[PDB]
Amino acid sequence: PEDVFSKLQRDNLSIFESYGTALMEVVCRDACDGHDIGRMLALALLDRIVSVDRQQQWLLYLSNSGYLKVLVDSLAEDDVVLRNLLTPQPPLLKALYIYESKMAFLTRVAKSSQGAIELLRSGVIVRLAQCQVYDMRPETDPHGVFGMRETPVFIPAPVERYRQILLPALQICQLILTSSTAQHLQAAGQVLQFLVAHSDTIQAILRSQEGSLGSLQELALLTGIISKAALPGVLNELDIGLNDGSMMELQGHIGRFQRQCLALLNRFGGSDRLRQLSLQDDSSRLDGVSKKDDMELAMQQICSNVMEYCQALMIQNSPSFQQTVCLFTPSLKESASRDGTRQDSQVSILPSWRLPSLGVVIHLLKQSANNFFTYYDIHRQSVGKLQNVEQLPPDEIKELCQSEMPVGADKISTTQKYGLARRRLVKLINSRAKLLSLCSYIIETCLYILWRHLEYYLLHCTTSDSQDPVFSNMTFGNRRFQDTFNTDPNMDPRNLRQNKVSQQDVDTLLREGANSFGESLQKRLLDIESLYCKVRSRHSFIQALVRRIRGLLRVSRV
Amino acid sequence: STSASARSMCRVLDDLLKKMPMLHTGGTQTLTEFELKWQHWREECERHLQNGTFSSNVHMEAVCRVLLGDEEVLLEKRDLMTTWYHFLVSRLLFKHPTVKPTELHFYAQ
Repeated sequence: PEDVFSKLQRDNLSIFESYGTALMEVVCRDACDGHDIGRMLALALLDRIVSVDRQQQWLLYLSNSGYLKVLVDSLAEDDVVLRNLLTPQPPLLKALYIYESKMAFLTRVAKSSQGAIELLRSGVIVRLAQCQVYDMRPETDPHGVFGMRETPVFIPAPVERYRQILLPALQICQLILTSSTAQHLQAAGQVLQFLVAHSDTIQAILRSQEGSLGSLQELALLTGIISKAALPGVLNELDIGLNDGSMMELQGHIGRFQRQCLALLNRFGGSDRLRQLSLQDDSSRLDGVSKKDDMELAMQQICSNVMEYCQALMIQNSPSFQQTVCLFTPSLKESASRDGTRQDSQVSILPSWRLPSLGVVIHLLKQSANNFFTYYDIHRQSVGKLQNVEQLPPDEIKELCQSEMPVGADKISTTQKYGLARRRLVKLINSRAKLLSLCSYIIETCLYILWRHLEYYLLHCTTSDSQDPVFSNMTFGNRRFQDTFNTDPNMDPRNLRQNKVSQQDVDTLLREGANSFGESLQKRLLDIESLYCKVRSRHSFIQALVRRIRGLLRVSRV
Repeated sequence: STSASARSMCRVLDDLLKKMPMLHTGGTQTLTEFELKWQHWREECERHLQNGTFSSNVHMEAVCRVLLGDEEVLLEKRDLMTTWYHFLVSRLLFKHPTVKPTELHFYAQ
């Protein structure tokens, strides 16, 4: 039976509909032209009404009356004011809260397939690509490790204000790519133009060595935009009359974003994850527990999005089974060297120009399979605590309360303590449920990519030592090129085709593949499918890929 | 249709004019993707001129030099434009198709 809240929401919507265009006009005008606080509340009201409007009447009015275009066009005026907020002594944060309310409302409109189309028609991505505030990334001063300025708790740091500006723009871009399934190429093309307009800032995010929660959220959103926007088919069907020079620059930026996204798998898909999570346990025991769960979620989301990108690149470049793009080198050695407890080898920073090894995919698969059981047990314990909250020890209720309210948890009523404890348990359950879904998706996608690379290297790769020396002499002879000139303009950029794989590399891949994908990992992967995939309608995909990979690794080449 | 000797050159010039990148007021194309296509098209025009493709017809050669934004040939065609602001817009079309509002005064002057 229809829940009482859904009945009341429908009946409330019918009352909004009875006041018609007069109410719509007042709220839309106050959202565009009102005073600072009035604009913020009118935009929050529009976010709420459009969230319940199943018939999209308010969205149709906002588009047809041009208010949606005025709200988008005013982002260029906000840019001038938002730049002034990045100064060490900002003016009043009023423009930031108006921008947040505006971007939250546009993000809400972008959740419907129709609203994403109307936002692309109003030019939202084009106006975002014109805003210079995104290029004003504050330099993180590394010398603040020497103490004694109590930063006054009331003004967010310039880096945090920059994130309050950038994260909503990235969220809209990611949402438009997710909701626009019928116009995916035009949406992807405009979002690519935004990524190219701010390409230095985007490369700075992708290169960031910081382990802060904010830098991980920037990386998680940006990798999820690149995974959806940077599709090879978007460049060939953009009938936008770009001169040949501008297409070469566009391909150049995409090829850099690609290499940098793949380099993130080496950082977050490996042993360095455990060291980044441990180096922050020492500086504050009371504020650290919530930030750890969200950092862990953001790191898993980065790995998921880069694996989604690898999957999408393999699906689109394969109209035929013989033409697989090889994203990973045929080495598994990296998976075997990282199981050892040796803490003291100096960082071989692999340069961002080397392709990751297939060993990284197997290590990520093993790690995601282990983390799945840990998240499953914590999720089950947290659900049991939520059912029995009134039976919890007062010390556990205090720990749950202090995590949502650091100041003053001792002055609140017992009823308020149980309410804070329930909220923390629900956040914990939902965060762990998302980690379980990400681990399942990473496992599925790692198995797919591993299967496709083993299929290519074991069945389709021509080795550099097969056939044969017959005829032609000619001699001579050493020396030196310095200098000089001339044009031939036929550099077709299809030259990613020369990784000379040796027969020794393939034989090592077969032997290391059988050892690294052993019966213990295969059993755990089948146990995960039995615990998780029974309840969500994808029966047998993990079992099918495990059988195919087991097939390929048992083929002795005849 | 009339000139059998000019027909090969007319086909090259028709193809250059047909392939010319145009901006559209509702395209998903970025200004950078447009600039790259426009540069590649301009290199195709320049290659045809350097190869002497039009050397038997001064008028087709002049039209190809106009497509390259040749300022001497644009000024030789002053009488067809009649105004300096038509000359400005022709220069912007063939040299600076991605011109910004902030740069207009410099090009106008």
